[PDB]
Amino acid sequence: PLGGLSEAADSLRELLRLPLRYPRALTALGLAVPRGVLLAGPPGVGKTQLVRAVAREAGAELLAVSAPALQGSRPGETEENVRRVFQRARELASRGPSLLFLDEMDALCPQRGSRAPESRVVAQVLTLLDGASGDREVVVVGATNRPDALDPALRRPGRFDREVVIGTPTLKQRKEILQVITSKMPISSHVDLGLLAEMTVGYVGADLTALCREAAMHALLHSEKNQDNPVIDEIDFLEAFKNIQPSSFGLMDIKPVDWEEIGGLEDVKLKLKQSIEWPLKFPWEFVRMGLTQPKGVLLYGPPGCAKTTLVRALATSCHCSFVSVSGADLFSPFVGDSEKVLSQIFRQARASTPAILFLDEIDSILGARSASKTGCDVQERVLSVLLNELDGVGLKTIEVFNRSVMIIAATNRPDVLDTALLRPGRLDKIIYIPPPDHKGRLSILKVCTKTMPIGPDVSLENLAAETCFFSGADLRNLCTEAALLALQENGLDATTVKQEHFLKSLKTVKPSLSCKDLALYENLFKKEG
Amino acid sequence: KVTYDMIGGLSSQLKAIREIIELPLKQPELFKSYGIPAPRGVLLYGPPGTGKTMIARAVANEVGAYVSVINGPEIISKFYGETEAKLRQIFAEATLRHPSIIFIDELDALCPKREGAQNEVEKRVVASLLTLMDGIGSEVSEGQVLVLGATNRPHALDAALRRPGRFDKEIEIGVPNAQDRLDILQKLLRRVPHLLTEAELLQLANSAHGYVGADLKVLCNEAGLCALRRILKKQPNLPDVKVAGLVKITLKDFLQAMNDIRPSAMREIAIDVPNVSWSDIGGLESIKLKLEQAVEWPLKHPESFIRMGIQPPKGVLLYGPPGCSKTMIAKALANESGLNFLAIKGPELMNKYVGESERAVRETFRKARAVAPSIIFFDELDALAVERGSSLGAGNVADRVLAQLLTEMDGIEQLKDVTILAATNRPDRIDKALMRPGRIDRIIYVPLPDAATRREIFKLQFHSMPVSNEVDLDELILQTDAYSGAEIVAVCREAALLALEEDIQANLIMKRHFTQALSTVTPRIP
Amino acid sequence: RETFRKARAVAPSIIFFDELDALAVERGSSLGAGNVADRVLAQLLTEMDGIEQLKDVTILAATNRPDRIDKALMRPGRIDRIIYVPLPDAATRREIFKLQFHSMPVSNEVDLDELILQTDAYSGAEIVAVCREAALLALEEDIQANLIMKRHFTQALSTVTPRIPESLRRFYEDYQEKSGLHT
Repeated sequence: PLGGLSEAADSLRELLRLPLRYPRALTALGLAVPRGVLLAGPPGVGKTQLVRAVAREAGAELLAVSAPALQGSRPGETEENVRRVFQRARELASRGPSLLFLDEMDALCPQRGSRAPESRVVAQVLTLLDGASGDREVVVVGATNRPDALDPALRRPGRFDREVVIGTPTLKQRKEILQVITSKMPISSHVDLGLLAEMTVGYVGADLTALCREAAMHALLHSEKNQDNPVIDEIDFLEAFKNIQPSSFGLMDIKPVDWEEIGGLEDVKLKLKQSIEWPLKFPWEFVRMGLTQPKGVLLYGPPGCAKTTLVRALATSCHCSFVSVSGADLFSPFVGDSEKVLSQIFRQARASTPAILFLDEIDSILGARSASKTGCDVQERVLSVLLNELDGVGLKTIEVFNRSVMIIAATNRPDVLDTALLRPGRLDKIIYIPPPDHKGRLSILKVCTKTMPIGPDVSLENLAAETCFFSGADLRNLCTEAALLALQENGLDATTVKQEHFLKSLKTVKPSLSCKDLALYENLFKKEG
Repeated sequence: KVTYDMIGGLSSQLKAIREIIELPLKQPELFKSYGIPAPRGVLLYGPPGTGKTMIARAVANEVGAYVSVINGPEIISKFYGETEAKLRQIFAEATLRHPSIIFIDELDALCPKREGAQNEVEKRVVASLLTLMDGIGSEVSEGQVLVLGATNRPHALDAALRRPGRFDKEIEIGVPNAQDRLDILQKLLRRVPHLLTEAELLQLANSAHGYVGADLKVLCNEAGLCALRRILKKQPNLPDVKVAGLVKITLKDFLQAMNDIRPSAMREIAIDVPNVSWSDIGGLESIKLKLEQAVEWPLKHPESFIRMGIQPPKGVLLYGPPGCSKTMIAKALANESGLNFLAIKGPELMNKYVGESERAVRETFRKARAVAPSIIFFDELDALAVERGSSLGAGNVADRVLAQLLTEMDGIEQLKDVTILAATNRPDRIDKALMRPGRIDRIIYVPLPDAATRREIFKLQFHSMPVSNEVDLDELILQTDAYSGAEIVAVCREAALLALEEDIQANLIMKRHFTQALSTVTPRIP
Repeated sequence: RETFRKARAVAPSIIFFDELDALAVERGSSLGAGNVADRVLAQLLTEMDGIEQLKDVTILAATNRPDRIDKALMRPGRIDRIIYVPLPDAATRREIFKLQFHSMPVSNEVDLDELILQTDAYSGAEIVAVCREAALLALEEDIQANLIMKRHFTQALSTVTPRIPESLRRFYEDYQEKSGLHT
């Protein structure tokens, strides 16, 4: 089955179905449906299997010809082979759904600066498709890995433009596909498939297949008695996973967090509530109230407050679709792709049109402008494409369809970023996040400690009095280490914890949150406005 | 003419590939019994000369079925078709020879990446190779036709090959080890008249650091030629009729032929269980205890202490003043608990190798995972973990290599039974971004040694240095406080130097020696 | 360049400028950045030169700190007529309030007088933000209330501070007094 693929499966179902699931004379009513799509991603996971399955679900000829099996030694035979296949597709259009499936177009497309015959090949298949446009039921699915690998000249409108990625290896789909694979394999009954799954970060389905493969392989190897029924044990499974190569590689944090895992600065909490989530009720609120929605807000606090936690809690308290934007997710070794993934995630926001998009630590996402004057050009290119795309606007004038994503950013070095970002019209609100006061310290200690083994001797208020210049993470690591001391030292197998260990751990973690740095931070990024 | 025994050591992967190759051919019914595809493309990888070709020929002997060695660049002829159609003929014969196996040498030449392959003939012939491979799936062909392979560099390969049904079994074979060094020595010298002894061979192998199979062949052959040279230099009127048998190799041959050898040991990955121990430097029991806790417990105790499962952290940074025998302690724990130690020192990383630095990082991490019960390590990582921004000519690489390092480590779960140890002596130097918890959390401070550690180390020295009993240890103890282990052993070295410098044939380090030593030394504790 | 070309092509038209001081940070400060700046300013002069060619093709600009410009634009002939935009008087403030109330359902406890009183040293758009935030405060009173209460307005007035000191107006009027032509 289409394990871990049914969502992309059905999206592509409707998309490619639109010309096929419904007749043509309506197109003849003055409409030209796009024809020819792209499936980009690591294959073997089911891409082939899924295109099979969907041509089935609609009812269509699974003409699963492998275009890599058409290479020619002399220019001209290749074009005749393509004539053969595309003509059979044409007679298929003469009969019904010509669901031509041609894989690995990029190997048939070495991009510019390459030799000549690629030109003949691509132009000739272009003739084929542009002519068969006249025919009634001509559709092709180029199956590759990355769209960038294909011919640029094959990405025009009225050409291969409807492109979709293979399924990103999600947890849910991971479990689905493990079960689907083993649905024909005699794995052991007791299987904590979720454990192995969460071990298999970044591992696409096919990787998981292969992993199970070698697992059962060594199972059969180091066992000989039950030659037919293997209890393919989770131990051999684990060891195989260990042996296996790591994965080759917009990850939304599935982890939900509420307003309880966070205390202090409830003023800023209510502010975020003001300028972000009330917009949900907006379609009638500003009506009886006037004021519009501020496009962009920028929350700034000292590095160490883990603002990301607050952002994720916000994303939790709204149910709105959420995607994250991080530099580590961004800094891939492909120059010119950062802008691309930016556009991609914004397009996804448009897709799940109610969308909240987070721009973390943008000083990392966008470094300095003119500090290193030799390698900071593509960064300004991302700057330009950002300043362009950040213009999400609508009718919004005196029922309403609230099709308007929202963008929120946060960082620690705003004095580094490009000043035009803060443009009234792009980022029309900025909020401050001071490190907690005595009360905030007390509260965040209380809430971070509500699961550690507490003893009847501690007095959090004293730490609060003395744990000044402490970040959230500071206090969290502090109570952590102190618990460790208490437990190990006294109770090798313990029950309680004493405050003495916190007192001792104080110096162990040197709090370098100098109040002068606080004043510097504040003055800088309050004049940043 | 080369049985498997003749192959220098590495018996483990030998047996592995042995079964993995024979049994498919024997009974595909065993694979099909557990619903298993017959693995088609095996591939070995490692630095050159290591035995790639040796393994090839030796299995070509042991098979009992067809083998068709195909050397890589030999097929490279720019005449189109010839390469692919020649492959076609190979595979047709492969069909007719149903129980068989095909190997390709220097396969990296055939599959350079599109960024490396500045010829597109490469890309199309790669395509044809893929076609072939998938075409082998003919049911009559199943269980009979099989694929081999080996490279100079698995990195120089192409992604299109390790895809399913094409290449899965990526076996690693690289630098041999101590027992393997001795093994390959014995295997080479199997049929040579030699003037060598057991312990001589032991210490010789001990002197070997980076050598490789064919390289050691060169070595022993050159030692034999040096012995022949010595023989014919004693008397020069000796034809080979009176010299071809008497000549045998002593150590001197080995040394002479050795000092002119660079055994490809410039940048490798040593799985080198060291010789250090707790006993080598004791004391600071609480520190080693907390450390072995943080490294070992998260598999046993927080398992039995998931009860209050606050968090078992992974990244440790347990550091104080410099010179306090830190890295010594690192190696100590590493060998005592029984893990395969690795190392990447910050300074030794201070290279302009764009990406190649991060490349070494990734490869090291992968080797670690391959030897999963183990401990990765860093020494003075602040060398490339410098305070960000201050070095615009050397830190611009530092930020990105650190980000790559992240990209790897960030498998907190890939970090299951795998820990990390960076190193420095200035906590302010460290960047709290790399301390946003999740990756590197727990921290210890290793303070200055104490009187207990002082008398410990002094006992060690007097156990390792002939000293005069009149110099009571407690005098030092009364004057050696606020010192460091490194400084203290330097003190002992200097006292020995004085003892030998006054009398060049003395045998007892007297009081005046230690006195003037103190005069020459100081607690450099700025 | 293409700007001026199109301007000519659509001759009955008006070029506009704003925040001139941005490009008008004087050279030498940034060694590698002000270069394009001075090139641009030079080419700007080179374009405007066609004043005859600018056959009744007027140029309007405005900025905040007019000093920061080069007098190459304030040299006589090209940009000579100058006007300081006076801060809004009471009537202007009341008009701003009218244009604000004409888009939000407000209560009847309004009183334009003391509003205009406690809105001096502010700018119009800032006062728009003030009434906007007061509407936000009423929304905080109830997610489905109707009319904003002027007590919450006074609360907002307390919250909002005039980040513009009268010293700025002093400097404005001083420059006005100590500059070239006004009419």
